Amino acid sequence: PGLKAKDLVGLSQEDLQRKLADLKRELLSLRTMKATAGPVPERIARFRVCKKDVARVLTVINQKARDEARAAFEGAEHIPKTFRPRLTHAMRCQLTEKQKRLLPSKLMKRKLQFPKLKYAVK
Amino acid sequence: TANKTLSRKLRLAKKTKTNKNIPRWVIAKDHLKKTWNYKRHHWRRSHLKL
Amino acid sequence: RKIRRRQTRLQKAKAIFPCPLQKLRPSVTRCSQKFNLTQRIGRGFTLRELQGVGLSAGKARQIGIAVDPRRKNKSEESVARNVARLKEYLSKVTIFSKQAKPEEIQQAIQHQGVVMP
Amino acid sequence: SKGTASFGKRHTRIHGSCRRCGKHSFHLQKHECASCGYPSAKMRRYNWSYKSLRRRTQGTGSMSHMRKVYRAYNSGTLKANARKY
Amino acid sequence: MKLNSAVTASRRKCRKAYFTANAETRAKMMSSRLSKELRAEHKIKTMPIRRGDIVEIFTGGHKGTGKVVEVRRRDYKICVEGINQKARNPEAKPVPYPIHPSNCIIKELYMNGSRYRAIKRRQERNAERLARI
RNA sequence: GCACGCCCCGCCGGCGGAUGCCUCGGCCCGGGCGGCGACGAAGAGCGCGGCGGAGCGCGAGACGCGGUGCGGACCCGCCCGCCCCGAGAAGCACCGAUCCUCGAACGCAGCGCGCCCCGGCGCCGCCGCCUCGGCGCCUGCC
RNA sequence: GGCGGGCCUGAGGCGGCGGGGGCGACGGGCGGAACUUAAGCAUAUCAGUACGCCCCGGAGGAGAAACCAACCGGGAUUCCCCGCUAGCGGCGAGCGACGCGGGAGGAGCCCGCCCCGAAGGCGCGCUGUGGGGCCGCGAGGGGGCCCGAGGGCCCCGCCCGAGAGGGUGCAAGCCCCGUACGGCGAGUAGCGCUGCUUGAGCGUGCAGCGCGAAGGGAGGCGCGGCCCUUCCAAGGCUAAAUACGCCCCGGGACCGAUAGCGGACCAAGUAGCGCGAGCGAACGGUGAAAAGGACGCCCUGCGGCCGCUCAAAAGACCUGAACCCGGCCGGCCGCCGGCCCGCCGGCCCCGUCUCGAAACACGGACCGAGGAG
RNA sequence: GCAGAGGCCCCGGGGGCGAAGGCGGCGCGCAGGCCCCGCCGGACCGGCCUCUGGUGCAGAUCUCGGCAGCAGUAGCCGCUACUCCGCGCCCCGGAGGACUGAGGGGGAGACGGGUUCCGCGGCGCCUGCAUCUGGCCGCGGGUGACUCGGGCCUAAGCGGCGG
Repeated sequence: PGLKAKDLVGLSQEDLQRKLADLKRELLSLRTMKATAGPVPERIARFRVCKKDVARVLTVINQKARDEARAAFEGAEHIPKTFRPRLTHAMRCQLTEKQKRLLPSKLMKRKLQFPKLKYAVK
Repeated sequence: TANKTLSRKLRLAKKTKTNKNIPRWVIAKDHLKKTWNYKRHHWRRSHLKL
Repeated sequence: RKIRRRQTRLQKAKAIFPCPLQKLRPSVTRCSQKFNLTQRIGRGFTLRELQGVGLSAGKARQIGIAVDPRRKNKSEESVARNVARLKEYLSKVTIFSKQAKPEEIQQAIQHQGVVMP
Repeated sequence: SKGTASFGKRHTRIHGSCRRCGKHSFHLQKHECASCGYPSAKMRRYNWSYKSLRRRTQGTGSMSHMRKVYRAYNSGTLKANARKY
Repeated sequence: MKLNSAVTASRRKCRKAYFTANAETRAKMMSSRLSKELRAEHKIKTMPIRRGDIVEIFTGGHKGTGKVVEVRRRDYKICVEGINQKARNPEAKPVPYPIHPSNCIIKELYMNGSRYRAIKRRQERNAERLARI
């Protein structure tokens, strides 16, 4: 396996950018070694692992950034569209249940006047 | 053709890259039995983009 | 289709257990000379018929009685027969209050089919 | 003269690759995709050839977004809808 | 008869499900009866076969007792140590004769730790059933 | 005459793919569903696997990455990577991200060129807002 | 005159929010054929259809009577059953509703006007805001014979709330998976003329233009009068029953690889073809297990021979037909009849239209599959 | 006679002690056809009654697939042409003899193709004879710009414009 994501989460974003630079330079030298050693393939099971490793550092760097930014715009009108509830285009363009069930004042009085009654006939 | 466009050069490039036989190891891994790319093309007989 | 329509009726019956599925509808002489003597269910009781049983349009709708204000009574006999239907239904119907005691609602028994056919 | 000799004078590309549909159907003089319909906003879809509709239609490609959304509605999108509503 | 309509009796659907089953389904289908002693100790009739489980073949030719060196989930077959195709050349290294796991009884089980947890789960669900629900 | 060509007393060999038998596929008929998109759809092009052509699946975090709950030994070749009351293979279900170019396709073209601060830069509505035009209707001052 | 201010119209920029495009069905709105039928062909029919365009939604549209009727009357809409005839039509070919009656399903309302006015959704607004599914266990079979292998036989058992089904080396309730049993109201109405449309006929619905009300509309033959019965157009909302592809699930007196989708084949709308719109294939099956061919003999080598694995080569593959062809053996020969069997006798090439075909009439090299009440 | 459906086939129809199919030979039926035996084959198959139909082929310039006789036949007739020797191929090298003959069978661009380019190996395919050849097959490479061309300008034209 490679770098465990949980260990990376504990690191600060400065520590993680340093780790990412080291992993991208490592990938560059593995690509160099794969090109230079053209006649015989060596499997290079460090190459595959460090490709995944770079992704697992990038996932932790985005997760920390999205969570931090989300709290800057938490409880604010007009948050960025990335931080908006996912829904769908139709749902995001639809009346809320309160607005669907809004009744005119005279109709509302009539509903209250005559409540629904449980009744049984025999 | 010597004065090629970039877009055209890149579409033609993929055709050369994908004009490859099935790797022998892939036939062993997949137990393919049939052994020919078929999508392979020959410059004289093929009419790419025609 | 028969199974699907039945399932819909069974779910609706469960939603309002004590309340019967069908509203009380009036006895109407079938239209034309051909069907004059025979009677059939109509849309709703006229306001005059619901003035004879002493009800109001809103009150009748709560006891599950369909009301039609378009329906004009025509003959005096029509008012009397339908007023009698309302009197029979009002005695038959039982209105549960106190929010909902589970036992009284459980023993209510759903009516099935047209009420007062 | 009408055929073989005149076929010898064929050395030009009447059509080119379409940006929208990537077929050799963009006319280079008139600038219109015979199949894609580009430069039009709407796609060229005609009900006389149902075979043409079947060759390029929803589901021929990956349908990467729609597949995701359909599964989510069958999972936890419906709940997020009720929470918003 | 089958009263749940959702289960399919259609030969085509059932054959397809066997051929295309997921690896977790494949592993459950690849199960073998536990020996009398194992049934008494683990209180379960059969277990999914793994590697390291000594099995006795009780059915067709190539009947023998051995550990399972390999499991071919794609072929729904297992390889039992000792059970091999006859070799034309004594020098040639033996090729295993694949055995369906239904054709074997598990004399000994590789206990592991997850296997203790999975036997326990089945034993507890089996007991709720044996209490007549 | 013989050979040839016919016929076939049989006996074999060829060439073809018929006939049977099956069959992870069709085809009808019911249910269920009705869930796309400027928060970038459908579609398209180029990529991406240690060995990798096609198909699938992804998108420069690429034949995937994370989180949780399952599962519990494999991983179609060669590898190497696991292996173990947890240490975690295949598999499974959600959920969170990433997401090149084109495309309703959005600075302008379609692969070439700008403007501008550092946010960016398409169009049409709607509602406010700010700036200001009119010898439209007048008004006040000096 | 010149400047400031309001109001009224516009202009640029910013912010928030919406719009656009996709889907071979169902749905709404439009534009709109022709082949065809009429044994010709103009009206008609096809058909208020194909196709083109535009627009939604899970349904849509429709919808709470300016309704139907003529009664010992009903009562929004949609959908189903029945009447399929009332009518229409070169009254020709054809075409064509509806009200009753039986059902499914049921549910009602609002605005303008009108009164009060800013009490309001308050930068607006007095040209009137506001009120009146997941998860889970899961029963019971041995012995002999024999087989490459039982899931075969032959004796005996057992479990069935489970003898649906699939797999497993030959036909398995008991070998495996599962199955049965669980749990969490005005440019309007109308009218005049015109075009389109309907079954609607001196006008069914619509529309252009001209003219245009007030108590008005309808009652299936126009006009003028008088009644009568029934309703309120020129504004808006509305669930339910109803329709239906993609996809998902289940089933079938369905098809079985020239069939069934064009497409069962690890890569089909693929390979390939056409400048393009577009067109568009073929291709299933070794075996239980790859055990996919030991060894020796030879060959310059290629390759051959022995045999090997297997139950069997079943050797790039199941069975392996016909046509067609090579070896070897037997004859000299078409069909029908007679006989020991190569002689005698008879015999034109079928299908087909046709008065009449062996026809110098037409179709047919051959064989297999498919092929038409 | 064919294909499916509902029953039956007295201990619950016939089957790896050999199903269907194929091939040769009987027998039975006026005949459609059926039945048996041997051989190949290798897993399914019927008789009877009731039911259902995409139910029986010699023709259709029938569809699709194979394939015969013609037949080792017609042909392999342009662009002057090859020969000797050597690992000796139409490869290659040397030597003779030629030819295209500077609007070249010469050397380069535009377009169109799209790797055909080059080196190494190879002949299973193709090179209508052959191949040790090659544009063929496999493998590994290959196109470097301030000054050349695009880009840029406008032409014929085309798109855009409150509307």
